[PDB]
Amino acid sequence: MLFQTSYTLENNGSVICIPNNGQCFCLAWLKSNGTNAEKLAANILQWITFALSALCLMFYGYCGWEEIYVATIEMIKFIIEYFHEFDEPAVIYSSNGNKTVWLRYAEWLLTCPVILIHLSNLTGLANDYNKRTMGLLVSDIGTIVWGTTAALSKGYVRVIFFLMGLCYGIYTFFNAAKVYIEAYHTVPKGRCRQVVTGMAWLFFVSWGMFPILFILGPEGFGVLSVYGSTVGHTIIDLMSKNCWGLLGHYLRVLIHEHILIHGDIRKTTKLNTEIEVETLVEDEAEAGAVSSED
Amino acid sequence: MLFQTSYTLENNGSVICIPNNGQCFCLAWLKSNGTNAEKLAANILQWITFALSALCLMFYGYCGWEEIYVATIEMIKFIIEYFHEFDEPAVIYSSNGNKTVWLRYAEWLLTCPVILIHLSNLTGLANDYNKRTMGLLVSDIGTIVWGTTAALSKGYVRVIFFLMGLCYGIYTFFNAAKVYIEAYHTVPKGRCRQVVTGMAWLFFVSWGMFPILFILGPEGFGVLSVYGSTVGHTIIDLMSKNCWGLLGHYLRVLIHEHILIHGDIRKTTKLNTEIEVETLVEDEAEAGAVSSED
Ligand SMILES: CCCCCCCC/C=C/CCCCCCCC(=O)OC[C@H](O)CO
Ligand SMILES: CCCCCCCC/C=C/CCCCCCCC(=O)OC[C@H](O)CO
Ligand SMILES: *C/C=C(C)/C=C/C=C(C)/C=C/C1=C(C)CCCC1(C)C
Ligand SMILES: *C/C=C(C)/C=C/C=C(C)/C=C/C1=C(C)CCCC1(C)C
Repeated sequence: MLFQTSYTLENNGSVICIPNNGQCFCLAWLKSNGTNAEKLAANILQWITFALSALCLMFYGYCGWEEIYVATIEMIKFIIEYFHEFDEPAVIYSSNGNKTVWLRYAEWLLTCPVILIHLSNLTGLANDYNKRTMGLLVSDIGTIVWGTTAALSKGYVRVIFFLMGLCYGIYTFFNAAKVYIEAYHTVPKGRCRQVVTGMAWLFFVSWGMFPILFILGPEGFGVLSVYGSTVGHTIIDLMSKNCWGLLGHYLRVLIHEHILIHGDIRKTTKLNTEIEVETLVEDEAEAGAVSSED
Repeated sequence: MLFQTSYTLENNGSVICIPNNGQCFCLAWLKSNGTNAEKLAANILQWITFALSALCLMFYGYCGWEEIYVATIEMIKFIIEYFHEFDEPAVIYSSNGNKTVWLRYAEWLLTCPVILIHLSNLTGLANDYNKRTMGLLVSDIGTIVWGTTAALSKGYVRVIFFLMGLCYGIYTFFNAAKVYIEAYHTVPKGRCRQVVTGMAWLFFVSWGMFPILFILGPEGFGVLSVYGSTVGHTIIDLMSKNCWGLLGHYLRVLIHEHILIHGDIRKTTKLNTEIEVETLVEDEAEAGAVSSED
């Protein structure tokens, strides 16, 4: 540690004395991060993630910028974890006694908006983004900022900022859901609709797990230890980023093959909220005005 | 303060003893935030900003969501400053001795992307955003994340993260410049082109001042004190947000009046990098294919 770890209790445990060496001191910081079993598990999941993220980068290496940016950051993340995981400021040890994993929240700020940009162009064919895309990004940034602030805070201040994060988060989840519904009815009828369905399940489950891990972790009720929280977070990271990004590359190849073999043939379908989506079709026998009541 | 402020030096200044009351302690945290003159100046500029931001909200209150979101956050910001400016986590007092103004960086994360979204639709007429818009947002988020990490860090770690912020920042500034060039040649020939020119000056000067205030502040070489840094930051805040947002509302009204009186009549002008922009014109005697060599 690069904070004070050696001290003496004096006067029946009522006074703590430390070397006057310029280092900060706090008992709360010295609480254990967890068991050796938790530590072993965390280093394994990290290695798996560093390696798999590096494989994904090379694999994608065989437009497309979103999968690479996230996979690059995940890799960079491990080297910092690997060398300085518990060094400030990968973990912030603050005057109120909290341990805040800035690396995680910073990583979310780097990667989550890019995932949402990817989500807004699942097929990869669009060159533009609507107004709703922008709201998705702004709501998500706020979620992380409130969540980070909550983690840095204590008591009632933590609770309030968490709840604003929850309000921002619901708005994010709701609009993400809207995007996936449009995407499902946009992509061709076969395999493309299977992949999109898989991504929705992956997305809502993995992203939905995050507020839960927060509540359980040191940032909430301290059920999970620091290592415990790391293991959980790396799991849902693999889901939310690596696996989801894999599917996204796969989905985009499938969309590309469809347009190469069949060309870009569109049919307008309307979904009655009442939304309209231009579905990709396979042959020119369809170019009509189809609908679908929900 | 809610950290330890009372201590005794023992053994010829080599041992510090504190009450064992659970509070964290560090000498670095107790350094003064600055002179009383600096404090007075900071409270004045904050009040000016709280009031003026509230005026802007009501004033805009007489599409348009970007001016309100930023002005709302600025207002909320002051109430937190007003009640808990130097309470954790508005300022983070970390184990490495740094004081990091999380409120500022968090505020930047909330407001700067929205300013850039506004910038990407200065006229307010567009319903879509290109790929380049998305890069603008992603580069800017990275800047803040690296800058925040640099502020939280020390020594060579601070320097590296600052430089990545600088690389991200240049990419942001460059693309912002691209947007303003397109915007200038898009808006009508008269007053609209004056306002856009004003915004470019405001934008690059106020945003450009931020890395400079960083280098001078406690986050860098400690030339400026904490209060000193606050005063500077509130000034360029008024420029980057309040004044710029004012012009943006004004610019959008002017664009709206043009389309109401004259309708939406466009002419394609091409700018030889070679870029094409559809300029708004006043009468149907222009609908041609004009160009302009740079
Ligand atoms: C994400 C979109 C779908 C929403 C589903 C969300 C997942 C579960 C959240 C649940 C209830 C909120 C719980 C609020 C309590 C949190 C307060 C806290 O963290 O505890 C602080 C306290 O000071 C320490 O003792
Ligand atoms: C923003 C786009 C246009 C670019 C214009 C930028 C404005 C000026 C930046 C300049 C040089 C960079 C200076 C790099 C030195 C910073 C390192 C530092 O902060 O000092 C840490 C040290 O450890 C404490 O003693
Ligand atoms: C790669 C990392 C990802 C996809 C992280 C996602 C994180 C979230 C969806 C976090 C959500 C939260 C809330 C819904 C409420 C406030 C607490 C948070 C930040 C954990
Ligand atoms: C309302 C707040 C605004 C507009 C803040 C803008 C901040 C910046 C443009 C900061 C830029 C930085 C760099 C260019 C390099 C790294 C250090 C920063 C974060 C100060």
